Parts: sequence; C-alpha cells; structure tokens
Amino acid sequence: QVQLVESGGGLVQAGGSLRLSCAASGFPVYRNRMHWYRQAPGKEREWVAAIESAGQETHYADSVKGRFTISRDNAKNTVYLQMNSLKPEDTAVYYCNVKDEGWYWQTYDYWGQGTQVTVSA
Amino acid sequence: QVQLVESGGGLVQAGGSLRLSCAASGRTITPISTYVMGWFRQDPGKEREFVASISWNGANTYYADSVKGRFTISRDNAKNTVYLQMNSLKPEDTAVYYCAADPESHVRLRLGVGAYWGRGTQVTVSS
Amino acid sequence: SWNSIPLEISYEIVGWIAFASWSISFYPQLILNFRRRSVVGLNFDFVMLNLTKHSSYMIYNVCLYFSPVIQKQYFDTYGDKEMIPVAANDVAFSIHAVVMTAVTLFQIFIYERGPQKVSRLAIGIVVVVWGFAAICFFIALPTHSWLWLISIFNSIQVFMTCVKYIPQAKMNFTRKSTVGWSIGNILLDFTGGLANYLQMVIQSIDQNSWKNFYGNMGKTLLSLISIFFDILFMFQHYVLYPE
Repeated sequence: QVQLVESGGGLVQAGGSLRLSCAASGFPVYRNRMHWYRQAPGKEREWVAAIESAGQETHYADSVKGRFTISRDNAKNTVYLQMNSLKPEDTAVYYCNVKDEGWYWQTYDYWGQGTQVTVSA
Repeated sequence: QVQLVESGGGLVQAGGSLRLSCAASGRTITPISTYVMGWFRQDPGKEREFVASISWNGANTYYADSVKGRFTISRDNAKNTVYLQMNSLKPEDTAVYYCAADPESHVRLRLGVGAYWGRGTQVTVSS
Repeated sequence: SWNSIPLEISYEIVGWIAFASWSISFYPQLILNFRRRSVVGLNFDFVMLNLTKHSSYMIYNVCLYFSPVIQKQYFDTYGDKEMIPVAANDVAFSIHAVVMTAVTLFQIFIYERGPQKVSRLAIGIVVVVWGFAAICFFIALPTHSWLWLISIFNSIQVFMTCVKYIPQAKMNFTRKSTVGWSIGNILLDFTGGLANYLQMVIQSIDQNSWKNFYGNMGKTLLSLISIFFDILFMFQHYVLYPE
C-alpha cells in the first residue's frame, strides 16, 4: 500500500545542519498535508513540522520554529526537513508522517521507519 | 400535593373477609387516574412491608408472597380509589394498612419508595 | 404511569445499557489527546459541530425531564394520559456528552499542537444554527412556548446527527476504502442505537400508545440515523471496499 522511507540522519556536532529526506510511495506529496515528527528515547512522539496539501504553507513546533524548515520536491515525490542550528536537545528518531484524516472516528497515521539524528555537544 | 385517605375497617376474626378503600385527592399535572396505587402494612416494631399494587390500566396486580392468593386489589379510575379485599385472613395479618400512590414508577411504589402515602388504618384479626 | 414492573425494569436496564454504549466512546480519544499533549489528527470542525448537536439534545432532555411547565405543554399536546418520553439515562447521556465535548474542546485550546485549524464553513454552520435558534427563542418567549422551542433543539440535533455521519460516509465513497474502521466502536454505536429504540418500543408496548415516538421524534431519528449508517459502514467495509 503506502510506504514512507526516511534518510539523511546520522551523527552531527552541536550547531550543525542536516537535510532529512522522505521518499513517498503510493501517494502524491503535493496532494497531501505532510508532517514530520520526532521521538527521543523514553519520551513520547513529538510533532515537529507540517506542509499544506496543495500549497507552500508551513507550520512548526515552537521548539524548532526558526531552525527547521519543511519543503517538498514535487518532481521527486519527497518531503524535506532542513534542520539548521542543531542542539543535543534535538536528538531523536525522525519520522515523516502522512495521515488519512477522518472527520468522526479515528484518523489513520502512516509512519516511516525513522532516521536517528544524534547531536553531540 | 396528593392526599390519600383510607376509608377501611377495623376488627374482624381469624378467617374473616375485610375490605379497605382509598380515595385520592389533589391538583396535579398528571390525571391521578394514571397514578399506580397500592397497599403496605406496618405492624408493631417491624418496618413497612408491601401488600399489593395495581397498574393504572388496572390489568397488572402485584401481591406480596404472604398475601398472594388471599387478598385482591381493585381500582376505580373515575373515583380514584383502590380497594383491598382481604379474604380468608390470618392472625399474622394484624397491622396498620397504608395506602400508597406513585405518579410515575410502579417499581418505586413496589419497593416502598413511593412519593405519596395515607394516614394508615388499623386492621385487627383476632384468633 | 408504568403498568408492568418487568417492562419497567427492562426499560431501565436497556436505558443504562444504551447510555454506557454511547458514553464510553468519548474516553479513548480524550485519553489519547492527554498522553500526547496534542490534537494533530483531530478534526476541529467536527468537535465544534458535535458541541451544537450535544447541547441541543441536552436542552431538550434537561427541560422536558425537569420542567413541569414544559411537561404540562406535552400533555396539552400529545395527550393527558401520556408518559414523558425523556429517560434518566437520556438526561445523563446528554450532560455527560456535553461535559466530554467541552473537555476535548478545552484540550484543543490548552494542548494546542493542531496547526490544522480546520475552522471554516463549519463555523458558519454554528452561526446559522445558533442564530436560527436565537430567532426561535424570541418567537417562543411571549407565549412561553417552551415545548415548541425545546422541539426545535431536538430537530436541529437530528440535522446534526446527519452532519456527524454523512461527511464520514462520503469520505469513504470518494476514498473507495474504509479508513479508520473499528469493529468495536461501530458495535458500541450500534448497541446504543438499538437499545435507544428498544427503550421507546418498551415504553410503547407497556402503555397501548406510539405517541412517545412522535413526542420524542428527535430520539427516534437519533437511533434510526445511527443504525442506518452503521449498516451502511459495515456494508461498505465488507461488501464494497474490503481488500
């Protein structure tokens, strides 16, 4: 059915930058509202960023507003998370996300395997 | 809101046939004829024991195990009156008989949780 | 007014069995928002339309159950020897549903984490609904036609039940799949719908009258719209879009 493949993450030193990617399969990225989420060890999943369905309108968590940026390459069917000014706080498995929003009754969340981003001071 | 007056009898003998009555009065949003009525006996010391009850349609009559197949209950939807025809009495039936009525619940009435109750009229069955 | 004790107890049993089935569904989503401290996946438009559906049904149930002035207008209307068609469990349901909808609405505000505001077109519907109900209030007021006003609230609750089901069934038809299906939540909604109808059927067969189905037309349609859509959802899940 629909598949999500994140890549781009790894070990980086405090203050650095990363360009996280997400390869969509089964759906067009320009048709759906794409999300990015992160999960630190033990702590619960945290929504990080979002890009509108048929436009360039974006939304970010206050923890990353100003440092992180979400964009999508239509000609590649991929969503990006350009994450600048990284801090050891930002260490987490980053998941790109898409959903089947559902009016009443439970919305279905689609996840990738995640990419570990580790930031060291 | 609703007054219940038991126009019953007094002293009868073991194996006798007595007959209690109960007029219902008062101004209410419900017709009083649709009001579910019944009887309860007190007895020196012991708490309010159920005796009988009649549905507003007068079809369903409930009787306690102790009186079942001895007492009969009848209604008069026009005079708003219940009747307890206590036939083939026993010395253990001697108690104050209270009239009871509930505007809505038959179950509440049956469980001694009725809204309205009468003065009570002593029935003495002597051996 | 209750003639048969077994029918009355089976009415009371089926009553709280309908209440539990529809009230417990509110908790899984409430708890999920709490654990997350976010409402990202939530349809905000639906939570604001369900508040109107719940408060309108709550207005009708609380007023008919507790007001003797309104009850006397019900007898003046459907008949003197008529049983009031509002139950303790309907009052409990409406209040519990209003409380739970207000809590999820509070969760949307305090937890935020829902950039997807959604809020539009559905806001106009709340304005139109509450506006039309305000006009209705001023019409009802000089004559104190609280039964006609309460009756409008129950009719707008009916419209609002259609608003709950229709967009979600429409989504499944265009989508050509049943996404978010849960045989469990559908069965709880189904039980509450059958039990809310079995309650009226018991009140109707105890008395020799069907006027309670006309007096509380809003509860009758609340059960039938729930049952129809559960059959339709089960129909498009197994025999239409299964895979």
